[PDB]
Amino acid sequence: MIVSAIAANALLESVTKFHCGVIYDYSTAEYVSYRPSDFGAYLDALEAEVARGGLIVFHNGHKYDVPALTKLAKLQLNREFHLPRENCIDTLVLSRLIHSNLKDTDMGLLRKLPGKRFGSHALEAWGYRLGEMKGEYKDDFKRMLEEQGEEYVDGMEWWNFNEEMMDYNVQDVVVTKALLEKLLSDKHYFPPEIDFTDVGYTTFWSESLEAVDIEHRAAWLLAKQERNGFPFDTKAIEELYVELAARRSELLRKLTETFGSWYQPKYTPVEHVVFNPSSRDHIQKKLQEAGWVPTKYTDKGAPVVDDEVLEGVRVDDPEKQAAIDLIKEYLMIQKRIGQSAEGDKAWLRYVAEDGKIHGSVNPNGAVTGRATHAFPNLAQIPGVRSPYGEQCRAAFGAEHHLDGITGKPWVQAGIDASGLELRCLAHFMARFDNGEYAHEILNGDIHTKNQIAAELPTRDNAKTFIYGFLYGAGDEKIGQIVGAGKERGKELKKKFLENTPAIAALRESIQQTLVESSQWVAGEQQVKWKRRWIKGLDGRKVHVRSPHAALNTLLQSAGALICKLWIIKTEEMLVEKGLKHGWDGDFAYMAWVHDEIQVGCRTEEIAQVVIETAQEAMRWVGDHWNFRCLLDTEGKMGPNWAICH
Amino acid sequence: VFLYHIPCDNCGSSDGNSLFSDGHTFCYVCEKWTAMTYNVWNFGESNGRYSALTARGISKETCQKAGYWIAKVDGVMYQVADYRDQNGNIVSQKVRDKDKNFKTTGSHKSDALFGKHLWNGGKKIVVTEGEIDMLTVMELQDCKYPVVSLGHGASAAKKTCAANYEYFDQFEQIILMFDMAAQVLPAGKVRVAVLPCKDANECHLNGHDREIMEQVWNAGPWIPDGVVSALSLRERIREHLS
Amino acid sequence: TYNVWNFGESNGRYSALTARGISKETCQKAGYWIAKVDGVMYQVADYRDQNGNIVSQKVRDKDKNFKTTGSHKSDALFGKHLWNGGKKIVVTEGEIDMLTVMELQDCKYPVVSLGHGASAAKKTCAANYEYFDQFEQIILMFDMDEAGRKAVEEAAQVLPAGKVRVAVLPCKDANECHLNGHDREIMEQVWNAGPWIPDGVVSALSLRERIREHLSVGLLFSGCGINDKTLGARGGEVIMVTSGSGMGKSTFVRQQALQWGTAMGKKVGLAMLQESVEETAEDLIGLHNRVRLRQSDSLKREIIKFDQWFDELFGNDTFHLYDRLLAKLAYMRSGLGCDVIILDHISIVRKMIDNLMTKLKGFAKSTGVVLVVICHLKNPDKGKAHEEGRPVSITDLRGSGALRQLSDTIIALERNQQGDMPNLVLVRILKCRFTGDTGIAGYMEYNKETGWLEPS
RNA sequence: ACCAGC
DNA sequence: TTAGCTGGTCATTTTTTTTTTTTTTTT
Ligand SMILES: Cc1cn([C@H]2C[C@H](O)[C@@H](COP(=O)(O)OP(=O)(O)OP(=O)(O)O)O2)c(=O)[nH]c1=O
Ligand SMILES: Cc1cn([C@H]2C[C@H](O)[C@@H](COP(=O)(O)OP(=O)(O)OP(=O)(O)O)O2)c(=O)[nH]c1=O
Ligand SMILES: [Mg+2]
Ligand SMILES: [Mg+2]
Ligand SMILES: [Mg+2]
Ligand SMILES: [Zn+2]
Repeated sequence: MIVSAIAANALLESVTKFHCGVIYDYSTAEYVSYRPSDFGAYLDALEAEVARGGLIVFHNGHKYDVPALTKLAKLQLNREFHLPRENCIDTLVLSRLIHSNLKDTDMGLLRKLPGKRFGSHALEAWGYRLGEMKGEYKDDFKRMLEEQGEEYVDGMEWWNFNEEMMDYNVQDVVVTKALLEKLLSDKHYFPPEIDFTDVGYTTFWSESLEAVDIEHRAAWLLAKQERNGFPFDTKAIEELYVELAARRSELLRKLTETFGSWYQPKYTPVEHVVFNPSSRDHIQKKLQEAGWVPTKYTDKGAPVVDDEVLEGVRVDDPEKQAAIDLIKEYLMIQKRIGQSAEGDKAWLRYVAEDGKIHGSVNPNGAVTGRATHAFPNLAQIPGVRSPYGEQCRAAFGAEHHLDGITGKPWVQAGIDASGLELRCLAHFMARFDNGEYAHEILNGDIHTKNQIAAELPTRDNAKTFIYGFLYGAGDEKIGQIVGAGKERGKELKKKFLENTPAIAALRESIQQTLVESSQWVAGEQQVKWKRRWIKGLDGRKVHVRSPHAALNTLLQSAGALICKLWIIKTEEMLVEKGLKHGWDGDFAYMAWVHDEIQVGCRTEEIAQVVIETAQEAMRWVGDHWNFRCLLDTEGKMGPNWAICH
Repeated sequence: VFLYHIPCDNCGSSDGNSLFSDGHTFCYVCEKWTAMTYNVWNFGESNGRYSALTARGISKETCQKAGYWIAKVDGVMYQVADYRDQNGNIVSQKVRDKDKNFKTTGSHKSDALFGKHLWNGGKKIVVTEGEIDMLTVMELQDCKYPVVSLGHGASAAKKTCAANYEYFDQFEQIILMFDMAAQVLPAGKVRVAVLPCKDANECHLNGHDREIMEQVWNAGPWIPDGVVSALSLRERIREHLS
Repeated sequence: TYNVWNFGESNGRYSALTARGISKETCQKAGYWIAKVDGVMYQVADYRDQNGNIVSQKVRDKDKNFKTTGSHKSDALFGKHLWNGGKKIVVTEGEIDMLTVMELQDCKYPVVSLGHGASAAKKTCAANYEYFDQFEQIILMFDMDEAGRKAVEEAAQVLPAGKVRVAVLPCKDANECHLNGHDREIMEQVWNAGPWIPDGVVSALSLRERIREHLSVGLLFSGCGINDKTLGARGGEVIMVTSGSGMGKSTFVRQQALQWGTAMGKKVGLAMLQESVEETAEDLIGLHNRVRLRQSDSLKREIIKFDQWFDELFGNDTFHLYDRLLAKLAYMRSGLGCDVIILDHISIVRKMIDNLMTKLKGFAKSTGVVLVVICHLKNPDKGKAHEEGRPVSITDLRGSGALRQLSDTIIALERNQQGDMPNLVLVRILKCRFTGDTGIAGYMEYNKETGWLEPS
């Protein structure tokens, strides 16, 4: 087992040059350094450690470091260099599962950290937390150039090689080794009956938990689909921007003549301030002086203003009754513009040269094992029920990738699971009601018949209501779904509690398992805990934030892991079936939002093979962990991500 | 840039106040933000107020971000526009009123541009001839895209645009709004838009502002006058020998 | 500017250069240091005479400005006082290059540098001839630019002969090759270099394979001879056509423009300034169909079948006519993809002609387009004129004399106008850079009925 | 405080 | 006594022509 550290010139998007690299070994204890001219020797050392059957320890190695080596070894000296995924291990993917909760334990330490490093899994932040940090390269280089007198141009100091870079690379691999010893000094994930610094890739993976293996496979696959990208159409979103940027410049002209300006106190100094519809103070004032009473006081002196009170508002003047609808449309158009094209993290500021969007996906960002999406967020674009939704999802298509050998577009397949957490509930409470609840879910659709039984208008409203009732609501927040009062908010709770009297028994079981005493304060809550964590489906200590969200962190943390294994198995069957992953093959993953997957493939027969084998992968997931239910999915085929929603 | 949330101290919230890399905090509940003449006119001396223009249409934040402020000195109304440099310091001023009493104070250079102290990287740029059309484009684009304007008029374009060559070299596409023609800029980069009105404000005040924005993102490349190809000349050869 | 900056009155400190690649020992040996005056740190280099007295400062700031502390002499080299002899020196272009050479040679070789650069190298290398007598070999280390090649070419007259070699570099200069790790290729360029060989001195040893290459085309010309001698036209060449007034320059270049758009199929961009656009197209239509058009009244109205003769030759997008001019020609090269650019008259476009010819030469060097430029001749002071059969010399170029120093080939035409027959021209090649040979190419006749210069 | 997702 | 998990938002210096006289090969 060796511990390697790299340093190159730029990010993985545009990297062309190698600068330095340090290797430490666990059998000779040698800081074997390398130079810019020793890159062949560096690759030979890594290939020797692979060929003898060992493990290479990087940090952030799956996302950046290993494909940087595969790119540099090709485009600098013309040689193929691939590391097998069962040899490379990471110490960031291990940190995101072992220390999954830094924001709730990092206070009391901020005396150590500067303040910008609060809750960071970066390698320098663990240098500050382990009390082993000797300077920083960027600060010392900036201080050096200000001491010489030449300017500091762009914050790009990895242009030229020097000797301080090697020293801070040595300190970097020191911090990586001192992190690895603590991360392997854990006992719940690594049993203390064997030393993990001399075992092979058949002992290290399969003589420990399954959560240490599934997380590395997920990080590998999600880094690969991050490197693939998402095909994007630019002209069809510039047409949308030029369409609805000539609408908010009419909804203000038509509206400031209705709602006039006023003098507001800044001898009494006044200023001529005009009506700004994006503010929620000007609309509150102009509705206060036009004859409207809120009768809803969230704030202690101000009302609440949102889309559910701008519908139930009536005034005397019949012009303002039409003006309020234009105010709501103006707020919608403003949010649409700021998301699509004018924001700091807009869509048109993260399009590469080849017409694709690369978004970072953190596989373990939530406390319940749910992935987060950032820079930009491709799990937050407007759906097909919101206005201007289909015109925003039609640009995010897979038919915008014309093929590089025949000049033809591709086909997209999208696969969604059905009734995921609601069927995990029937898994978990099947030991109470003897499994006569997990038979009605398999007998026809669940949400449609729930809508029939509860006389909700839409299936989406029934689906919102059932999880709102299930994850511990109050008396009003499920009466608000239909708009009625707390009388209906009580009778719906009684109706869906007296049907299956096992949810309260399961909740009492969770309360008797986790909490033992909870003292009551008139403004707070003081609880003596017994077990703050919950064993998940693969032994991972899932952290619990509040004792009334215990059913939540028991259901969604067990629902995310079956999707996380399903996305791995549905390519482990496709590669073994005789296909090729990537753009130069037959299929490519594009995006993984919390439930469904979006894959793009070359022909319709390959689409049919993928949409067949997704079912077999999901059934193998359902058989591997011995669920008491029967898991099932549903797939669609199309050109873009508006039919394949 | 956004980092995380801190608990606020005025409104008492927990996830309302946000911390940033610049050092300032901002709450979203209580909305509290924490931490010639040769005479440059002070903003507080001549009673500088950030007012708006009603008959043409310019919001207050555009005048706050562009440096176009109204003075109430000596009982009259002045519209002072400031010119800045790449370091972010006040260089010169221009005073415009109803009688067009131009008072150019300070060291007015031969390459002065309005709106260059905030915008250095990008792909497109819109170059206009005045100050009202430039603020109109900043109103239509919400003050977030690189738009500059000539501070010397559309008659001396061969001096201001020619002296600024390395500044316009940093961009990929330059789109002009002069007259509805310059060759000192490099080729394959100059685009000229065609408006059905006099300028941008005539399209803004008559409902043609959509045809402003359609000529910003879908402009055409100027093909310099008279370089007519031999194919579109049949009528001028038929009438010549007849 | 004021006085020689002492290190006590300016807080002098000797440090290294991290971002450039120079340690503190090299700047300590040379005398390069940094002062703290007026807040901004100012870097400064020291100049010393032959004795060793402090005579000049060079002050540079973080924004690349120049500040000479006083009277800057011409015999002051950066690195001159430390060495007073040797067998091999290395002449660089700047001051950081000399520090780079001292760093990569462990302070062994006598290495000097220039104090002016590639702009005033002649002034600092002509007056320093008495210093270069005590040396045995000189290795020139200039930039890989156009100005560096101009400096190493124009420095061939003020240096001693038989001792100075020139080295090449793949970087801009030695500093980027020091930063990119090319420390094994600069020593082979210091130890081994190439001799001068200025433009005319070909040794007999260097003909081992050139005679075999001699014992082994481009755009051809129409009408007899010419392409047999100058081997046709190439990319980047500037062809000149000089003749007397009325000798047939426009007809010859129009025939060359017709046969490069109907046979070679290349895009040809015309520019006629002597006439309008409604006449040259009619002349091309009359020239293609073997029947003279603009000199017959009945046939101009008899054919008006005009559209057939129009789209037979203008059916494609081949030709591009024209009715400050360098932007037009740059659009004709880039925005249209033309291969041939013809300029009909240059005198209507001393200092103006030279600047215009340098600008056209830079345009033809950057783009790589076939360029034909037509000018006129002088007025002879004794003898016959150029219209009765006097051979055109290379001296008679109308305007500032430098029309031949920036061209590549010159073709002249002579015919006896007031004589026995005016329809037998003589073509004379005056200068060819590639082939070299000059003289009479061939003989053509005009054939008054048709208009084609057929050979005879 | 608001909006969007799952 | 509390539907939940995330993101994203705002701001003080040498070129052609004319015309008089002294001397030199060549056709
Ligand atoms: C809508 C919703 C879902 N969830 C959880 C449970 C859902 O199963 C999962 C994804 O939601 P959905 O995919 O929208 O719902 P579903 O999969 O049960 O139904 P179907 O696919 O047949 O249309 O996330 C919430 O926690 N809160 C919510 O508001
Ligand atoms: C060469 C040649 C031309 N001509 C004709 C062709 C033209 O119609 C006319 C004159 O030739 P042109 O080519 O027209 O003369 P030009 O315009 O190039 O001259 P410049 O620009 O210097 O003023 O003479 C003959 O008759 N016999 C010949 O041998
Ligand atoms: Mg690293
Ligand atoms: Mg689903
Ligand atoms: Mg002519
Ligand atoms: Zn607050």
